Amino acid sequence: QMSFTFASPTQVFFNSANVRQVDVPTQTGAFGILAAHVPTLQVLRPGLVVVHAEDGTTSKYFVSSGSVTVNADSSVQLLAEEAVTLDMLDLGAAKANLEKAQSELLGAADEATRAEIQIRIEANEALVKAL
Amino acid sequence: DPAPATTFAHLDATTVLSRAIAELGIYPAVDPLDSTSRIMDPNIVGSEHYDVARGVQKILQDYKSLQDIIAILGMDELSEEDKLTVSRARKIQRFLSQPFQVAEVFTGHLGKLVPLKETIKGFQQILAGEYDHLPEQAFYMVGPIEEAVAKADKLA
Amino acid sequence: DPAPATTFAHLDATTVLSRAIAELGIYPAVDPLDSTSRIMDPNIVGSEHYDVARGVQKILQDYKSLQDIIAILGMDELSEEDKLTVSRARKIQRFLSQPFQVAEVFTGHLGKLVPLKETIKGFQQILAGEYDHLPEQAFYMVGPIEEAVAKADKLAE
Amino acid sequence: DPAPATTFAHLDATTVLSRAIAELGIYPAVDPLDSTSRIMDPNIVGSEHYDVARGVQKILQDYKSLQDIIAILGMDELSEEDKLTVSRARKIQRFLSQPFQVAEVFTGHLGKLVPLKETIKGFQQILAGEYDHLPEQAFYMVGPIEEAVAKADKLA
Amino acid sequence: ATLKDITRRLKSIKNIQKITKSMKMVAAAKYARAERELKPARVYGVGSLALYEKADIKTPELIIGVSSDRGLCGAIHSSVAKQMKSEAANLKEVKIIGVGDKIRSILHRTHSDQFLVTFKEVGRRPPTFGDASVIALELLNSGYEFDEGSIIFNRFRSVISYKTEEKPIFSLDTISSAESMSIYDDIDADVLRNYQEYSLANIIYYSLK
Amino acid sequence: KQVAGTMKLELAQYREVAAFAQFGSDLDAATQQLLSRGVRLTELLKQGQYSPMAIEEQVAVIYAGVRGYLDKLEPSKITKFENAFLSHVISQHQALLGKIRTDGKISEESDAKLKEIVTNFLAGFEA
Amino acid sequence: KQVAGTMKLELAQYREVAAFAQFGSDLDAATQQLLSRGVRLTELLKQGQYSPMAIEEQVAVIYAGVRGYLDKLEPSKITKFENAFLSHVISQHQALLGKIRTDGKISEESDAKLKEIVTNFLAGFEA
Amino acid sequence: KQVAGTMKLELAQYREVAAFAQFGSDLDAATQQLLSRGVRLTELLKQGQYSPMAIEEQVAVIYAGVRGYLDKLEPSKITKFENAFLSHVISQHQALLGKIRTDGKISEESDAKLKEIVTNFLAGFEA
Amino acid sequence: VAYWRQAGLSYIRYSQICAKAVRDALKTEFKANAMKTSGSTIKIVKV
Ligand SMILES: *N(C(=O)NC1CCCCC1)C1CCCCC1
Repeated sequence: QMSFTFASPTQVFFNSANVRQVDVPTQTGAFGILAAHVPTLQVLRPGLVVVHAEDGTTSKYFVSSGSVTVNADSSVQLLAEEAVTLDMLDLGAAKANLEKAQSELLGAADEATRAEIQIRIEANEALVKAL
Repeated sequence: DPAPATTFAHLDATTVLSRAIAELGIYPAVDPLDSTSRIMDPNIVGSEHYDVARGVQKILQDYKSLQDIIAILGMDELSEEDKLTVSRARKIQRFLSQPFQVAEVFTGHLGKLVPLKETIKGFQQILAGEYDHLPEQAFYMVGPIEEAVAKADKLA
Repeated sequence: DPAPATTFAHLDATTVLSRAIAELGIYPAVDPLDSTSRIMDPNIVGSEHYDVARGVQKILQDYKSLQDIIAILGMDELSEEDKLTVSRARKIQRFLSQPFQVAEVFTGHLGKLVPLKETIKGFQQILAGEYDHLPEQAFYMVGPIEEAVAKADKLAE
Repeated sequence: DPAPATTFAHLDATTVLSRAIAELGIYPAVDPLDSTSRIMDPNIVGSEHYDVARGVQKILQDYKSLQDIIAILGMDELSEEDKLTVSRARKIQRFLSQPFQVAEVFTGHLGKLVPLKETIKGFQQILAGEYDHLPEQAFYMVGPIEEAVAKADKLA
Repeated sequence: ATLKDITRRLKSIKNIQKITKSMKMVAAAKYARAERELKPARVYGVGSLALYEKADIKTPELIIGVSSDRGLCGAIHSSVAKQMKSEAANLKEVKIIGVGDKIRSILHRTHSDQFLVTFKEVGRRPPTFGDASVIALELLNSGYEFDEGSIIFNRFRSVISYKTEEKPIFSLDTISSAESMSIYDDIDADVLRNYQEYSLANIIYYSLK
Repeated sequence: KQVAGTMKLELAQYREVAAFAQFGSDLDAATQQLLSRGVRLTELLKQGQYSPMAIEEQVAVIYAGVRGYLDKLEPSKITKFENAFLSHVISQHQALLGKIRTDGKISEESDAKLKEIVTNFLAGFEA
Repeated sequence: KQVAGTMKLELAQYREVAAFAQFGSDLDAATQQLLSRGVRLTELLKQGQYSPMAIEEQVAVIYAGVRGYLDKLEPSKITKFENAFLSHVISQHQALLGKIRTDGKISEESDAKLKEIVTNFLAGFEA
Repeated sequence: KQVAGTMKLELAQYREVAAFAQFGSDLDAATQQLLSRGVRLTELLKQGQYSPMAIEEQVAVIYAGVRGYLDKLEPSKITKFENAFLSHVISQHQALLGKIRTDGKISEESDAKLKEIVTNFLAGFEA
Repeated sequence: VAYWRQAGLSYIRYSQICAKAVRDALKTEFKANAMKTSGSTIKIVKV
């Protein structure tokens, strides 16, 4: 049993809940924290969160970024600047959005400007996945 | 002031008529909490009359106390008890309205002379909640409680 | 009081002096909201003279009505414009003071005489905001509006 | 009133009792700012005694000048400095209070008699801030300063 | 006691009462909304703090005060300021930041030559993660390589009580490189850089909420 | 009688809130609208000396404000607006003024006629 | 007259602005200086009983304030300063005091000597 | 004297600024306890007209509130309690009432006996 | 190192962009709350 806490500045999804497993998108792959995993710290990446509840048919969520933490004790906390269920995402828009981004990039020379576009591309792109 | 102070030593009750109430269309424009009577006592008008009266006063008071929480916050937030005391209160304040005969020449509507026992009971039923299934405007400007139930049937 | 009260009716122009104003160092201690003249009419003095006078009276009555409120809730609750009138009102109240020639032994200042046109001009400019950057005391105990500007300079450094 | 107003001229010391003070529970209800003595002179009572009295009256008057702004907004709106004069002032107002022997029969508190040297000292210490950490109530209705601290302890 | 003066006073107090009753209701509305949005915020903010208490952090060898711009709220500002001066004294170099003009006007003069930045437009509209990110950014983009900082704010408890509290900002990416942090391995020296930056915005947001 | 009652009611509503004029930042739309109507109806009650007005003239100016054609105009300009406006309608619109008299009220036609004079005259006045 | 000429009006204005500033309002340099000056002069006019001062002595202590030399001295120190400053000039500057009293004025020479005395004495006092 | 003394003290402590009620579980610990007794004791002092009470009945009901036997009751129930308690003692404990009267004092004997009467009655009282 | 770093960008700034993207990809029925968050009131006072 692990106490899992998952929330955003605005909404809270899990608070010290006994979940069997969680899948989180990190800068370096997609770590799968288990009820008993070695302590670690990681920064998020636009992707998907999977919460294997105590009873099968898991629940899905989408995260833009943030952090995740696994401590000595079996306590884990996932914190996303914004986290929403796929239930509220319009695929049609994302596409329209990935297009524009890849277009601006083609018109940007400024390293910093490009970075801001690149990042946007990555996020919107990641939107296609569960949609 | 000496004048009104001396007069008060002889008054057994008061009838306060106000613009505020007139501007809400409740005629007569009697203030239900400002007007009072020395004989508003169980030993005199009876326990039944007294209890009903005290009930109306309280509900009108409780309604006036909720004006704040409703204004800035929202009506869709009062507790079931409160929400109901707002409906009974408003109905109560309408049932205090009454068309007069003297003004049949100006209103075209027949005046009403409501017998005391009918009055005591009408409000007793509203407080009881026996008419929570009717619209406020059903109790506005009528005589006996029956006339409230009827005005309700109207069309819809 | 019956004596003074029965006297207003025999006059064409009243200059009312107040202790509340004298107490503040404001001389002459004339109450701007209680002095009147039968000739204060646009048709007699011209609408420029009339409007400025009338404008001065309005910004002052407005400050006066404001005073007790801000003395309790502070100034922070006023708008930038509401407090811009508070500061001009105080300036105007100060520009009404004047060093009298006859009063040298009291003010320690050289007496001053201001032409009508200069008065109207000066009060007009303050009302218009053309001096919101000068400090209050620049307007205190001076003649023409130029001396306010010059005092402000003398006050800078 | 002409009676009292004409009497002042005949006294060497005046102890003016105040209704507002008594209602605060402070007895004797002496107004510390409206009570005078033709003997309050450095060359008569000494400069220490003289300075401690002027000091007490000074902080009481400053507190008084504030009370007007406190009446509406309260103490929470005062400068961190005025909060301080308020605090010491209120502790001084209570330290002026004292249980009488002759009132024992109804108060239930042993009466007290504090020696002049003990009175000056106590008031010096409050003015110097030595008890800013003691609660007001510790100073109310006691004799000498030591009783204030002791009481501040029984406050556990 | 002049019927004139008495009337003058009644005049100004009837308005005060009116403006003051208004301000109360507006506040109680702002409060109601704030009390709720605070539920999640705590869990979120307490979460951000879940790493450091769950595992030590000290410091070998920046005071942030949060309040608002508007007064007439009892001792909200004076409290943080009071505790803010206390620290600056007891202390190691000193540098400070005030969010909400009131702090910049109160624990000020005495310590202007002890400022880094100050923030305005705080309190009228409900605070956002977005505002917290501006505060964090503004700091990271500052030349103050703070080794340790504290954040001073008012922790809600009930409509009739709050408590001025302090929270440590071991944001020192350097400090997060101590023994206690040996338990957590597979941590790039610069993955923390992102981790710390983030947890810095979370803590500013929390205090703000 | 057609306009007096309304002006009476709106000024009464303004009086209850008047205290927030210089202390209404967090105001709501409604109470903010009562402030604006009132300050303006108040300006329309100002009047210079020695110039009593015909009844048709009084109602034409009161009607304008009561129907909100001046809610966006700055309060301090209203006096000057009323002055100029009245000369214009007495000069170019005696027909309009004449009907308000004869009909003994402001009809649908008169109302249409008024709205068009005030919205175009106003725009030019604010140029 | 050379030291007190405009002081009465100025102290009146000082008390007015002092009451008004309690409203936390932002204060320009001009009002802050008036407050500073007013609070110091208020202290210099304090006086104990039974020791009336000779006119040249009052002139000397007024001077130190009206000329601005005390604007930076902590207000709670002004009474002690005056007591020491005065015994000083009386002990060692009888000629200066005597000239002011004899001429019934402050000559350019007497003026130049006072400046030298207050600036230096002050510096010592604040040591 | 034996029961009204403590009632006075306690009722005073309650009176020690309790306009603050509105907060319930927000106040301290012993202060919510003062509002506890206070409101209870206050309800005991209510009385109707034309029904003066023997002093012995008075101390019986005041004994109930001053000793704590009402602390767990619902404020709106103290009058129902008092009335029920009194008819119970009048009818079943005349002797006890007789002794308090006749002696004009609550003996340690009568106390212990009174303790039992209220304890049992409170127990069987269906609020 | 990431592309955004070295380019001068920090992580909060990345999270900022990422979080906003997810917003713009919502649907009016949930797009409302977007306003009741992601503010920008704060103002700098640098001296
Ligand atoms: N003095 C005054 O009017 N006489 C002089 C003033 C200087 C110029 C010549 C005439 C006033 C008399 C009344 C008291 C104030 C001075």
